[PDB]
Amino acid sequence: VSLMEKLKWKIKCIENKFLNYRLTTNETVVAETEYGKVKGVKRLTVYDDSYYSFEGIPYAQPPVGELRFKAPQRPTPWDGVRDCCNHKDKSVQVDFITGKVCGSEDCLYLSVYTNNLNPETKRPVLVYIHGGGFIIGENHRDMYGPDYFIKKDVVLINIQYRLGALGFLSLNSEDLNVPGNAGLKDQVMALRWIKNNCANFGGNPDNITVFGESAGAASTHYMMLTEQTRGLFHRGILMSGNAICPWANTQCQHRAFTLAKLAGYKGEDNDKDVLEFLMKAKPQDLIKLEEKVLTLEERTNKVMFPFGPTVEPYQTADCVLPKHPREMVKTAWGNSIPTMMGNTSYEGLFFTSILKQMPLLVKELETCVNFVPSELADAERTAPETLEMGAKIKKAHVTGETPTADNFMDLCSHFYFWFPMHRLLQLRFNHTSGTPVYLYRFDFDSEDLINPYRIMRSGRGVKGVSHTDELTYFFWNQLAKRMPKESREYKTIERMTGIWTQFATTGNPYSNEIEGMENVSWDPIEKSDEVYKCLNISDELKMIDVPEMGKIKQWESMFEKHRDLF
Repeated sequence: VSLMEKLKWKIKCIENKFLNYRLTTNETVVAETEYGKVKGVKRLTVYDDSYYSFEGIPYAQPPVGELRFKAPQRPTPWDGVRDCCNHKDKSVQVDFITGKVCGSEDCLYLSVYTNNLNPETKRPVLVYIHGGGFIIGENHRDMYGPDYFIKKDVVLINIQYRLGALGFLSLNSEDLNVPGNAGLKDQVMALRWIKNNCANFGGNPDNITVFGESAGAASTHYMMLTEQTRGLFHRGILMSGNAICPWANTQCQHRAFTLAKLAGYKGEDNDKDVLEFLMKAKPQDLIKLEEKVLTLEERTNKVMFPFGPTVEPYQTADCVLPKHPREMVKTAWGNSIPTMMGNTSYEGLFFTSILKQMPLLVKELETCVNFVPSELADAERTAPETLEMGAKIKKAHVTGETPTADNFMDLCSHFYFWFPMHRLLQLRFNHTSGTPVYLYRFDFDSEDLINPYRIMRSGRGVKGVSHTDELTYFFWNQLAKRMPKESREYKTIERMTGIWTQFATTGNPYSNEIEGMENVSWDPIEKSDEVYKCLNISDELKMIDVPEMGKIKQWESMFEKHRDLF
């Protein structure tokens, strides 16, 4: 990231500190939790609203020393008042602006926000799980400020969970008790805390919605799949992702050795010795070196991250993913709660930054074999079957003689987001009670209000609605500002937080108290539907046939002779 954006960020970081101070009040309050009393503080927003804030609430033991790489443990209770008027540190990770490692192993916290601690009726509970490829992210308010949501009468909760190898190392040797998915197991224990405590904050424990974007969408889906959380929550929103996206899980059991070797380990490839090295290594050294773990073969086959959600190789008490995600959908308790899913209108427009450093990637579309789903393609991607599937992809996205960057970003929309959504819907239909699933398409483009991901994807002065562009209308961030109430941006904040809270409350996302939904008839998808219908959210709210459908079906045709893999 450029020197200019670095300094620009530095200055906004400085602005955010002083703004955060100014927006604080002397009104502190104490709430009960099953672990002891917590002290929160009332804060202001730039729209002259206010909300009670409890930050740094521990839902697990600090996962340090011998707890590193391990499943989380319930925290120790205290008798006194825990100071929750300040935020705790984020999971150890690379900062995308600076490039330096930041964070701490002591990161297992959640935050609780609400405009009214003593409501007259128990409120819908919304739980946000942040994205960031399972390698970055946080519940700090400079990125995920509850300021828009607290206009509504809900309880909003933002969690943290372990990222990268500290979150997702996985070892085969059953004796060592590092099966994997610790970071997902963090998510589970936070859910259980939320179930058992949200009542103390005005929250209704029988009406909980979990939602997340990107890796947070995949996480939300995982929380809907695992037996570990059955009956814990009641609605789910999958924003730009799910657990059968190709980036959303990986078999990373061999990659521990590589990371150790990168970090200075001398010795042999056996799990025990590898673990002992990794256990004593400095957490920043491990995280700094994660970028380098993936082989050129893996990157070629579109493996995106070295460490992430995985099929655990043996079953333990806290096991989260005992089979591949596609297999888990077939038995998922979450299949039978109200679900909402959706994507932006140009998801793949995110990849512009990466394309600029690697122009050669556009030549991949000449045959498109690298984008054939791994499970269908051969090792070298040279088999005649593979060229044939690759051709079906090429016909779907390449528009002229020679492939363009827009062709590429369009393909990525489907490779990473639309096609997995299609596979999940169809798979889910075969194993469900018949609870509704609703589809939305976020199609609102503005440069007047933005979020920090636009810095990452080099999205300055780029038209179209990229992956993460919708976060701007859900959460306050340190790049935001007060928008006039009549502005198209402010209206969309109302609409988005409105629909989300409407869906959280009733399991039905439609309301005629939302401006612009007067002629909206928002139907759920049926298994009989050849064509998906979605609410398309632009300046106007319009129900349409999913525009990506035709390409969606072209991708499906790759499985013509392999329907059982679909």
